[PDB]
Amino acid sequence: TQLEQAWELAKQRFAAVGIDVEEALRQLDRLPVSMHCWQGDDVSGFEYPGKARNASELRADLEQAMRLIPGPKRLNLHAIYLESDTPVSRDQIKPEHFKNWVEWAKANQLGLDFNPSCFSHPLSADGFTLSHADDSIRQFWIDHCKASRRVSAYFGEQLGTPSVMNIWIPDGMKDITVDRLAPRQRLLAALDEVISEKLNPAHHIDAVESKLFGIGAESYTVGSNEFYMGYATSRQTALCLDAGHFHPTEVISDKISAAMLYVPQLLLHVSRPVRWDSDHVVLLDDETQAIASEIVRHDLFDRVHIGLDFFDASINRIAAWVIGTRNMKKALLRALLEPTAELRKLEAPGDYTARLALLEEQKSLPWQAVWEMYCQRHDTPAGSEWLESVRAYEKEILSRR
Amino acid sequence: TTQLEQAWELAKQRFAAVGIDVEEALRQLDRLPVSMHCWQGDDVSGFEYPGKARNASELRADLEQAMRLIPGPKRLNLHAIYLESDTPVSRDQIKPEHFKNWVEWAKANQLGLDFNPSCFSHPLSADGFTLSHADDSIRQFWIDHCKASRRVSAYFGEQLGTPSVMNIWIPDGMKDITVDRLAPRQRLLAALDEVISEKLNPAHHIDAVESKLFGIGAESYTVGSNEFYMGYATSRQTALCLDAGHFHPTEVISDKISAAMLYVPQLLLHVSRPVRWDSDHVVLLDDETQAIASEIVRHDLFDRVHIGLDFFDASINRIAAWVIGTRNMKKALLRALLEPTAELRKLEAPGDYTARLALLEEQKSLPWQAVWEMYCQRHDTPAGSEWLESVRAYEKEILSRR
Amino acid sequence: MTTQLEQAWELAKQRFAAVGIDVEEALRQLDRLPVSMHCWQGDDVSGFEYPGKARNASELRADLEQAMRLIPGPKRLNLHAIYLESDTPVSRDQIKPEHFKNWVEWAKANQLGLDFNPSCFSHPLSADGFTLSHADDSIRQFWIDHCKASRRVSAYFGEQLGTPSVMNIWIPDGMKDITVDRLAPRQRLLAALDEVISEKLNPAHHIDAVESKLFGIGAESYTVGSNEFYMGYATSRQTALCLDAGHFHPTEVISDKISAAMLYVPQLLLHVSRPVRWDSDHVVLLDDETQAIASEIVRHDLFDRVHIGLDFFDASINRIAAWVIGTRNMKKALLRALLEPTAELRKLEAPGDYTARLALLEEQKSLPWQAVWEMYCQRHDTPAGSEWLESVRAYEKEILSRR
Amino acid sequence: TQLEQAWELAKQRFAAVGIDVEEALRQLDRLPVSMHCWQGDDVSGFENYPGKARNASELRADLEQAMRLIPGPKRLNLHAIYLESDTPVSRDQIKPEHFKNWVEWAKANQLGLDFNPSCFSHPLSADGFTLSHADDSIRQFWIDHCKASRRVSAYFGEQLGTPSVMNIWIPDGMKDITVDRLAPRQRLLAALDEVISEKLNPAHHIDAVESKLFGIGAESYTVGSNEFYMGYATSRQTALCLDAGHFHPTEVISDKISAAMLYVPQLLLHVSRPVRWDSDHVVLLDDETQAIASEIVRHDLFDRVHIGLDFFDASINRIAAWVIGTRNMKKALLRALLEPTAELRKLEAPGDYTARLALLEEQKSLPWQAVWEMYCQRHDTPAGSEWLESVRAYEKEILSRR
Ligand SMILES: [Zn+2]
Ligand SMILES: [Zn+2]
Ligand SMILES: [Zn+2]
Ligand SMILES: [Zn+2]
Repeated sequence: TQLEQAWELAKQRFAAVGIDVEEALRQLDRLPVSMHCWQGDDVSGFEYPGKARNASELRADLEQAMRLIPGPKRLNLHAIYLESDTPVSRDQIKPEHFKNWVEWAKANQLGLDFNPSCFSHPLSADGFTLSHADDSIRQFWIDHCKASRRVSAYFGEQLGTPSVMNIWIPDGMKDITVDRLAPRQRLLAALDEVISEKLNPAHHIDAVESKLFGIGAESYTVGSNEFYMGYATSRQTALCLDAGHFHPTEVISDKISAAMLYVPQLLLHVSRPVRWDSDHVVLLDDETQAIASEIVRHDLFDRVHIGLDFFDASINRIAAWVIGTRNMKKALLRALLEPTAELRKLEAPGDYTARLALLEEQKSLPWQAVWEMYCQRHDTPAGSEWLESVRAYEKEILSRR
Repeated sequence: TTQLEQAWELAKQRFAAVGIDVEEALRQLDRLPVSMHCWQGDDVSGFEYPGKARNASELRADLEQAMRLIPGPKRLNLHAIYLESDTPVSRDQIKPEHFKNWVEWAKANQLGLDFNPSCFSHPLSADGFTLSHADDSIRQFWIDHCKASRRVSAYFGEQLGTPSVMNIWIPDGMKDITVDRLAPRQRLLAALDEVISEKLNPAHHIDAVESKLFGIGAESYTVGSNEFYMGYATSRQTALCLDAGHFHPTEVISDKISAAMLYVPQLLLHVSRPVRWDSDHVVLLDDETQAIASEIVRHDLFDRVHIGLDFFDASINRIAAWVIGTRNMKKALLRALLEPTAELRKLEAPGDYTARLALLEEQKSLPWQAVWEMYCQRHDTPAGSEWLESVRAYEKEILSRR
Repeated sequence: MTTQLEQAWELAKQRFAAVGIDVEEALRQLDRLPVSMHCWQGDDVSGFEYPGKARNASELRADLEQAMRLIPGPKRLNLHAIYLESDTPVSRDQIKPEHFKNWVEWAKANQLGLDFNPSCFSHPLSADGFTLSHADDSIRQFWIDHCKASRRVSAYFGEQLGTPSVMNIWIPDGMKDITVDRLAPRQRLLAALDEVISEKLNPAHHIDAVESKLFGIGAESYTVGSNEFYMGYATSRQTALCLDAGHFHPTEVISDKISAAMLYVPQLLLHVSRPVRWDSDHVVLLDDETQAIASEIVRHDLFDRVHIGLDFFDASINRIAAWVIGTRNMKKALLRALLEPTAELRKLEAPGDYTARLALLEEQKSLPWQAVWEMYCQRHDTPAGSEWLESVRAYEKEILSRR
Repeated sequence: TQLEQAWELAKQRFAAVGIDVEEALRQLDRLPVSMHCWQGDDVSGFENYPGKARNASELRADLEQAMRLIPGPKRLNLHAIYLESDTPVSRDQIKPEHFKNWVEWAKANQLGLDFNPSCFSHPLSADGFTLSHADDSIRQFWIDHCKASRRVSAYFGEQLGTPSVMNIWIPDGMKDITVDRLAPRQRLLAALDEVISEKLNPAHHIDAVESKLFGIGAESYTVGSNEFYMGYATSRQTALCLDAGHFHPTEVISDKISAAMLYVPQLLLHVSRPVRWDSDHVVLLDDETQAIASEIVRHDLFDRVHIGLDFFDASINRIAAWVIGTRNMKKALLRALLEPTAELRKLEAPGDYTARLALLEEQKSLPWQAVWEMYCQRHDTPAGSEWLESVRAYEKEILSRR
């Protein structure tokens, strides 16, 4: 009844500022968050203690996390997560190698997203993949990405929802670079080849993702913010914006509204960068809230794909997924509880005083009560009690790995 | 019960469940005053968006309007240019008597007062140097102004029963590539020693020094830098002023608090929101404001910290700016007072970083709002946005005629 | 020509020849890279609607000629619409080529190309901090009109001078504080620019460019015309893209963006300036990023698709000096890039010989380029060194002083 | 040769600005650069790029090839893990004997040695805390290791007749949101006081403390912050280590030199090039390297500054890395020595900011290169890029057999 009592007070409070809490919960059910598989086994693939060591364990881990996160979710898979009794050369992956993932997804009412894996491989050892000067190596990655599109399309055909396939490459140089041009020219041509095969948009979407820098490649990144904004606008692919991939102080929240005027869809990777593209777990913080607000304010339900893109191996992995996913949903909920029309109007009239005042007052409205009921409705713990389940799971299962 | 009472009860139970006493949190919140900056009221004009105050009366009226909408203890932070004299007073000769009206009004309004010498917007500050000026007479004038200022400050402490913290900030610096960064710093070091040489009663006055990374037109070099003043406060044992808008991009004063406190006796924390630069925007209930509050409370700094606003936004209603900033700082302090610190510290000490991260994040969805609203109600101030209405009324009635 | 200069020059010639660099070719290539000097630095951006600033067209031209005789090689003048000359006030939206005739004439007599810019600031109708993106249709149309009119002046310049005029579009639009709707103003801006560029003009006479800004004082939380907004704009509409060196995030550098943008937009306008803690608009120095920008232009053989312009404003020192220092530094950075054995460095890089690449790049810094710069100055009847400052001081004494 | 012709021309150009090229060379010889031993073996110690050194002989051999290609005075900065023992030695039990071969070689090569306790890559540093570890036993182990290291350092000074600057750097910090930043800082401060409690001869040994903003896997909080160590160095009077790669984006140590020097007795400058992080890339002849050099020379810091390299690049030839970095620091120093500082200073003092800027910029095209090349010739070292050929040949002959 505590939870129910708080919910009822909240419902009246929000009603007073024109916000319907029941409607906000329904809208929250329209915003899946795509969970990254790679957090479960430290990006190992199948080619703090307790990491998953195979597909079965990764799925068991995912299910434990899923039970503690309310509402819709998707699973974002990397190519290295294929399941084949025999080894498969990247450039020859096929839908059958992801059949188990597909059946599981169906059983769990999940959509699946995908990504070619252009890293941790003999052919990525020089720090170039798709922009590699060597024609054969370059062809090898082009072929891997072409094959991955087909896997992506298969996901969409089987599951009823298009699979967003994100393209990210580590390509770049550690130190002062003489020719930033040639590798970009090669990248441009290669991607063109990559997306040449027309696939059903109902099942598949191509996205491109930039990075400012990587360890061991901090002086130059072939696929920069500008290179990709140019690519996405000119070839009409989705553009992926990564909250941890930009300059210090640089925010993707601002970029949403500018990019949407030129690209058909956006993929938002949320993560927390700390002193660098550190990939820390998403918190309910200023920038995560700004991203959620931009999504909801512009009614981006059908053109935005929300995903987690962090990696922390210093804490329980299941907890990392839980904490991050719940935070992203809490930020979306708060955005949905905003009296946007009222604020836009005040802003349109130059009432900047009221605008700031009311934005700040929203922070002390009882949104927590609404979140707790959302959890209850999805039979998920409303508060810290979820950690107990993770603890129990660690004791029974993970401790034995 | 009223709805406020019902929500409060709920919250009370919810927090008692994590070992937090909501009534006590409210009591502790009263030990943390926030010093309002007088200069936001008249665009730093002094008395030497429409509606700015034009004289002391107006400024005091405006302050009263903001204070009745801000719950709990407050202080007023005054600048030397806010003296009230019938005749002009050279800066180097101000006296306590030039701040009598301020003192009488602070007494009547249950406010402590803080002070600052005004080392800018003056013929003698035109070269961009004051206390570090190469010219002896110019340098002496600022030294003298600062010394006189300390006596005004001690006077406030003597009269109001709480020490006045007198912050020293100068604009000194160079816009472009500088050849000699040393000599201005040597002169600065010597000047301040001179400035703080008259020993005053610590029960009435405290000296503080404040760095700044850069300022428009003094962008390549600042005489009084962070290192300069951390060395100064540590070696001279003055208070150190940390300003949330005065550092490098990504740089945070919350981290600095526990480090500096091991070397300096007291800390003056200036909150403001830097936006793309040392812009001085109104303080929001955001990550860093919360971080600041959390360090204060976590390290039990009640008796060694002095909290004040330091921003200036003349694009919105001035009274609203003070109300928003002050209430935001109090909200952050209250959330820190509601943290189950002991438990978190224990998990952290055990290396349970999973539970520490989880529990920090779960604290964000605990019902601190009901506690805040009760705090406002008990202090006879609006719990929500209704305060805006008071401001608007005041604007129609009084501000619109300025 | 003194014997010392000639001697230093011949030693440098050999030295460079030894790394496969022809110094004479470098100077010829330097003559193909004009630098567009910004007119606004001469009068503090006052327009015609530290002491000694110019107060009108005549004074501005005289000040520019003093700067010009101290800067070697090709130059252009970048004019703002507020620099128009007419006996009586002209509404911004009604400006005409005739209002710029004396500029055109002066440019012909001085062998200068001319560049242009609509002026969307310092005006009653920009007071709200919105111009091309203003929600008010009338205000919006005023600025669109001002922009379409400006294109005509630009085209005229190009028709008259025989070199296309690059016309850069920059607006201050944004919000100081937390913003609710960043989309609407961007939608309006997109539409407004489409209207602005609707009239087709002769590309041999005119080029359109768009310039982003990260943040303006008073407009710090949101900038309508952001980097992404214009990158999408220029790619999609095929206008030139303007990259401003003071305009971005901390540690963010236009040198890296050059090669990315050029794959998508037809031309690039590079505005060089030095940000100091902010878009402070300080004078260009021969420093790491000015050199990085020069190297990118030269390495990629961008002679014909790049337009190099200064864009800073420093009112604390002598103005003529500011233009001289800035322009001379841009040219020196260009010359150093031209003296680089790029093909050899490129080949080492291609081989993964990063050791040799770093080493040689660093050794170039201690090669005698100074002698090459001094010869370029001498051939162009400009001071080789510090002596130009005397010229400046003399002019101050004689002219600026009396202002 | 052309070298000398070029030199003569330069001698004249610089004599015209009041600068004596011969005096510049003599002064350069008064500025040693402390090369970091760890660049040669990837910080492995003896407890992409091929050819790394694998033991003391190899590293010494490698250091020798580098030294022949770098003109002028140099020193070697050693880490405790570079001890030479036939058997394992617990870090807390190192002795002078364990570094005797280093001492002897140093004597022979006319080198001064600097030192550092190694509080990383060890089972007892695995939790990310060392001197600030809450476990008393772990903390003691590190305190003991640092105490023993001081004795090693004093030994070097005693043997070589030049003080060994022993730099204290710890990785201590937390990767994520931290609850208590105070407690580890209190432990660190006490720990350091113990560490430096044995008095040693200042002519043989100097203690230095080094801050860090963040470390990979310790990004949220660093126990030994800039303010922490500025307070420590000022209050305990140790040297302060300023690292060019350890601060916030856009933050520069060049500015800090003149501020810190008013409070601490000596400064250790660690030059390196951060790229997006403390990437420890090779020092370039660039803006900040030049700015640091300029501050040292401008303030005549010969005796109170210790210049060292602190970068680590494993992607290119290691010898080349040392050569480029050391030559680069030296070139920056030379340029600073060729600056007409007095004139500049006098312009600035007069407010002639036009001439100051103008002249600062014209120095960049003055023929300093001919002066650098002659410095190289005078020290029997390659003046230009030929040195690479020497490294190439050593790689061929030597670094290939590894
Ligand atoms: Zn991502
Ligand atoms: Zn302050
Ligand atoms: Zn520009
Ligand atoms: Zn260091």
